[PDB]
Amino acid sequence: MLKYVGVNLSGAEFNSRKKPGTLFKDYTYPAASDFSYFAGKGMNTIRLPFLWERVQPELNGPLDQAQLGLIKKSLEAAKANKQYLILDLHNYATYSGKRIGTSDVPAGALADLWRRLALEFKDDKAVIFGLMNEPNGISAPDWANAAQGTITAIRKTGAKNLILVPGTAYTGAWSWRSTSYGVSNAKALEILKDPGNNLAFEAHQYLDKDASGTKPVCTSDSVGQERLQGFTSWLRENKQKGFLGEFATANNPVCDKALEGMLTYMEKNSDVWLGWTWWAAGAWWKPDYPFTVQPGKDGSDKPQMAILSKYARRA
Repeated sequence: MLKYVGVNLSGAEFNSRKKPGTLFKDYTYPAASDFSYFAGKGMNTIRLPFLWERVQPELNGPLDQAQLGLIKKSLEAAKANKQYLILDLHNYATYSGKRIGTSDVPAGALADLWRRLALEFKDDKAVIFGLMNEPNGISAPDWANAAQGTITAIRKTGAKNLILVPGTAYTGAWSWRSTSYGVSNAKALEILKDPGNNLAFEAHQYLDKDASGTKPVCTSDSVGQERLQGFTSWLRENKQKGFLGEFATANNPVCDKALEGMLTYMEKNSDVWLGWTWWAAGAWWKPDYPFTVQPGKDGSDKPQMAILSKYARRA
């Protein structure tokens, strides 16, 4: 019933204001063996963060061929392992520190970026378009307009690929219907239309006190279920689909119970949830990073992988 199960391979988005930055110093792409390791654990989906500034060094300008080539190489590794690849434009609705909607970064600039990416990847069935990582500092209606422009631009190319569209406010599932941040994502995104009818709403969910994923605590053993429900019911009412683009839990008993509960929840609600990608793996996490599922140099599995693999293989 769940279609996509996997992990974020983090690295290409590192050092986000070094432009272009230096490959293997400031940022990296995943090794081919990362893809095969996760496929071996039952994961059919890789979310691949990369930077808008690196793939398109001038707004409205040509794609950088070197950076594009790195993305295409990751796509070849995904395909070799029968994995889908989510292209995650990992930019927080900013380009070079400037927010979409400023005169410096018009919403049309994002549409042009995605037009170009769609022209490149429209004939790759493995490719999923992750429009923007965690938009914030832009109102939900303003973001919805930018998202609509981007969806329209992609479909004008002929691309039939799945599009993952986030809300603003860091696209938290828990806050989907809230007004802490202005008009709500629920209200603002009800108007979106996809002429290709292949859209899902990307939400992220962390389980610490403020849902920021900055502390290795899960507030309770069932907080995942509680925090997803508002979003799940919104999907079901509106006949839409969702994708849990990021989530994580630390290596402790309460978090393990919360992880089991949340992954079971997504099975039970697979009529609306398409799947999930854990944050994160990739070779550049430090040993104290609480959410890494990158295998050790010794080849050993990280603690959370025992649970993730069980659910991934079940899908």
